[PDB]
Amino acid sequence: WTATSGSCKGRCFELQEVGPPDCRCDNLCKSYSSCCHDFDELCLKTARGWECTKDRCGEVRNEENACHCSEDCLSRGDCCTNYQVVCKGESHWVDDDCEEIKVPECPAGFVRPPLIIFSVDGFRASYMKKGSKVMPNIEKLRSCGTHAPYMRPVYPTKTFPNLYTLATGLYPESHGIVGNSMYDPVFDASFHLRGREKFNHRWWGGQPLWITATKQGVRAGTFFWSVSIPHERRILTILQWLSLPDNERPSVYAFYSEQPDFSGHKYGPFGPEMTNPLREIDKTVGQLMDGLKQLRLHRCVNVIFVGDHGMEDVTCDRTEFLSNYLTNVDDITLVPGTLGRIRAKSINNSKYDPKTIIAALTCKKPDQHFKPYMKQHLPKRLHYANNRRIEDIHLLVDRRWHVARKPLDVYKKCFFQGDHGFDNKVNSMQTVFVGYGPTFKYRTKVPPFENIELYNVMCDLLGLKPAPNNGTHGSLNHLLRTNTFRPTMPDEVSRPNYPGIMYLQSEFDLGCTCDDKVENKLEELNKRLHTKGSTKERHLLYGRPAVLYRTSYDILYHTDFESGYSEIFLMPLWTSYTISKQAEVSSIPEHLTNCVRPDVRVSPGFSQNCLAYKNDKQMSYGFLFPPYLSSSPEAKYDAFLVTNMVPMYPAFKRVWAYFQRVLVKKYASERNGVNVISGPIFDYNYDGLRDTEDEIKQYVEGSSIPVPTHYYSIITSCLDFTQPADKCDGPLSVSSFILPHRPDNDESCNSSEDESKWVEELMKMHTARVRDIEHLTGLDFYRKTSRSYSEILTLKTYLHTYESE
Ligand SMILES: *[C@@H]1O[C@H](CO)[C@@H](O[C@@H]2O[C@H](CO)[C@@H](O[C@@H]3O[C@H](CO[C@H]4O[C@H](CO)[C@@H](O)[C@H](O[C@H]5O[C@H](CO)[C@@H](O)[C@H](O)[C@@H]5O[C@H]5O[C@H](CO)[C@@H](O)[C@H](O)[C@@H]5O)[C@@H]4O)[C@@H](O)[C@H](O[C@H]4O[C@H](CO)[C@@H](O)[C@H](O)[C@@H]4O[C@H]4O[C@H](CO)[C@@H](O)[C@H](O)[C@@H]4O)[C@@H]3O)[C@H](O)[C@H]2NC(C)=O)[C@H](O)[C@H]1NC(C)=O
Ligand SMILES: NS(=O)(=O)C1(F)CCN(C(=O)N2CC3=C(CN(C(=O)c4cc(OCC5CCOCC5)nc(C5CC5)c4)C3)C2)CC1
Ligand SMILES: [Ca+2]
Ligand SMILES: [Ca+2]
Ligand SMILES: [Cl-]
Ligand SMILES: [K+]
Ligand code: NA
Ligand SMILES: [Zn+2]
Repeated sequence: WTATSGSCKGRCFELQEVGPPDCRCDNLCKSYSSCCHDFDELCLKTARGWECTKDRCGEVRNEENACHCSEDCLSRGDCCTNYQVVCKGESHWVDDDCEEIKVPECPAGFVRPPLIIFSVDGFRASYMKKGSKVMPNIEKLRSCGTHAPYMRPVYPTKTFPNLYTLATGLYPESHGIVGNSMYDPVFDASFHLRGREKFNHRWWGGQPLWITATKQGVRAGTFFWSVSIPHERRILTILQWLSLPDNERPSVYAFYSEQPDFSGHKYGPFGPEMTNPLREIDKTVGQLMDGLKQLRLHRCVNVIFVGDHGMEDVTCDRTEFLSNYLTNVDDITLVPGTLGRIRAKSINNSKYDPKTIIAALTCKKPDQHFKPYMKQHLPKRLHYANNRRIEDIHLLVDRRWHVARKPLDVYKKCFFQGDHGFDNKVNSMQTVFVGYGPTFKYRTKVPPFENIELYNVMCDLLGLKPAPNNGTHGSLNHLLRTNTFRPTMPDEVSRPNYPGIMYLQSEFDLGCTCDDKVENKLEELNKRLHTKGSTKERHLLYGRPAVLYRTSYDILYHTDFESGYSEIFLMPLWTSYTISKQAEVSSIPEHLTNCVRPDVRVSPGFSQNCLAYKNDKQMSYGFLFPPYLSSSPEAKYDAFLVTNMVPMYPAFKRVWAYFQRVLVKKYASERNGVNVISGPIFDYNYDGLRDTEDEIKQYVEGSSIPVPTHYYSIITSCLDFTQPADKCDGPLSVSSFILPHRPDNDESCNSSEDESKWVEELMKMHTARVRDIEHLTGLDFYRKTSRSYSEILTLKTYLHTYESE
């Protein structure tokens, strides 16, 4: 109930929202049907349009007009945005040459440069180039300011998840807005685009920028605009708020455009009908910039132009129907479209089995345009699992397709030619970023980055301390002229032990054997030196990783590799080795096929054993440093140490063996050497964070050997590939992955073929940031380089995506 008989006289677009049953006059009142009777008349004036003409110049202030061309308008803060151009001979902001903004040039009483965030729905990255002829204002921002060639959204590449990620710095799993449609079983409530449940605060986790600002005494313009408030009126309201007195005037502002998303759904991303909406967005940008120029704020304000996601070509005929796979299609609820989420239609059905649903959707058709996953098997880079609102069964839908339950859902609801929501690595889903202003750099291109990073920068731009988030603070310091945040490396928590030879062979009863009983003072001092770390500068190029939690571990040196060996998990946390361009692949000799050797530096009680592998019929084992890459026949014995062994399902050893025997050498040839750090990951509760021992759900049978959920590798080399990896003077180049440790290869539909046809493609799917691996292992990499820490942070957030240009 709203007593709508109050008035908006003097309160038009008021900043503090008032409580029912008092009537509202803020930019959201329309959307709650709560505006006062006179809101349209007083607050949404339209008379005479939005531009001065010559004949309006000097006019008598007529308060009915949408904007004013009268003499008092500048001092009232309510001129049309083109007033000075038409009536005072000034030029449009876009026609002025760009001039570096070295310091904020602000009017007296401005405490900090204001921030204006101009967000554009569905603005695909390639629009910057392909639409450049029709967006002169946007192109000036882009070329004069700081820009990325594109910005990576979060998954799913839907609107609300990405707008709220931009607001919070959080993955959707952590902020709670996991799609445009949702069911929360604890609430027993649903969230939709249409309707009222989406306004309830309990959906929205974390701390968005407007609340961060408020709590720390920075005033925020209300970020959200009701759909019917036209764009021109949104701009004028921002400009009016910027004329408020110092103690009332906000420091941060937001404008949101429904375009070009709205048209892109109807016409596809490059439909001829798309030229106009791009023109209109640019015209709005021009109005804002002309308006800031009138207020002498155009070399004072920082302006961000940012998109939520891109747009892809998608039509109704590219729909896969679950009715062509499942017989039981009535006992499921599907959240449909560019992603799929499945749950039971009824929680009273004890006959519902996710296992059989998944199998019925797995590699059933040769061209199948979706792939089912249990949510915990999704590529860890998506960070799309740790929320009760995300259903256990997920479908990753191929770009250009939809998934639906039954054909009747498509025709009883072709309309659309564009959509989005796909895997956030897909080129068509990439979006834009431009930063223009005194605090951003001048004419600078930066590398692509993820939108999770921007909350920290927006906090930096306003002098705010960010709430805890998924950004890596410092990783975008290179966008900014000043206001940089100076991070420091986290402190190592556990220091390693450096064990020498402490145990005799006969003290071990591991059930292992090796054909190694084969025996010289020249090469005896030499192996001694290798076991004390003589080659360590070769194999450990960036310092040892730091262990950021409390644990017990040992550094083990070898001729060809170095490891940090966990006495708690009975395996390495990490294994580091360097493979030069020249290095040779050999095979495992026949006599050493089943060889596993006790490590005389590590007690029997902190060692794995071969008997457990024999008795475990499901579980086999592999090595972290590959025997294939040993530098000499004698060095190869080191690779068979029980301390280099890790548990591996036979299905996964196919993947791993191919990576180690073929791919590492190929990368070394292509990149002119590589340094590899490999190791295990344990994430049984799928939270993206290192498990403690008491979270492990699976051990090798009859033992305390925990089973990893994943294996990682980080593969580093010189960015200037004319320098070899082990003597690189400048910036580095990295690619990494987090491979799921699975007992079958059901994920890979071509897995009955030779590994050359499917393994590398699996690895590409599970590409990862070093930072993802840091969270999952509690390690901190690249501790000792010649590079600045900010550049390292940027490197640690890099994702190798394997898309073309
Ligand atoms: C991305 O960045 C984010 C933000 O930094 C990272 O997420 C943080 O990670 C922390 C570790 O998981 C986590 O810390 C825990 O928080 C508990 C208190 O949390 C409440 O308060 C905060 C602060 O205001 C608030 O933000 C939280 O909001 C969550 O929950 C509501 C829904 O109720 C949502 O609105 C919101 O979206 C958010 O949901 C998300 O997080 C929760 C977990 O909090 C998930 O379950 C959801 O799926 C969703 O993703 C909360 O309101 C605190 O109680 C925890 O302490 C327990 O564990 C410690 C271990 O040290 C132990 O010492 C304690 O005893 C305690 O255990 C007790 O509870 C157990 C569980 O019931 C029980 O089994 C025990 O026996 C004990 O009784 C802990 O400190 C922090 O909350 C989140 N923050 C956010 C915003 O999500 C995230 O990790 C990053 N991602 C990556 C990959 O790096
Ligand atoms: N077809 S589709 O794209 O699948 C579609 F169906 C999706 C729905 N839809 C709409 O019709 N809506 C959607 C929106 C409006 C007006 N809105 C805002 O006003 C707004 C804006 C903002 O900005 C947050 C800023 C944080 C700092 O960084 C910049 C972004 N946040 C938010 C919320 C996160 C807090 C909202 C969203 C109409 C039609 C299109
Ligand atoms: Ca959107
Ligand atoms: Ca975990
Ligand atoms: Cl969705
Ligand atoms: K076995
Ligand atoms: Na298969
Ligand atoms: Zn859309």
